Amino acid sequence: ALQVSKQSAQDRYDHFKELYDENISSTEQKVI
Amino acid sequence: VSESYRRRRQEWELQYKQAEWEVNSVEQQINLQNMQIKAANKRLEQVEA
Repeated sequence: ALQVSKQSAQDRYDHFKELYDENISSTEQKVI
Repeated sequence: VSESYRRRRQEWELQYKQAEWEVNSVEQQINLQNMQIKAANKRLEQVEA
């Protein structure tokens, strides 16, 4: 059952890495 | 202003994913105690016998 702990923590690692890291482009920068 | 929508969206979306894995997790208690109770019930065999 505790394989759900790796499910959650892995998804968190993925989410936050994709979130913060290498953010880029006009999708945000459009107004500047 | 168009990004504020996405920003507000994503925290709720990720919290819902949180709830998903949390409910996946809690099954442990269900099976743990099911086993516990069935074994303890059988343990009365030693006493009554």
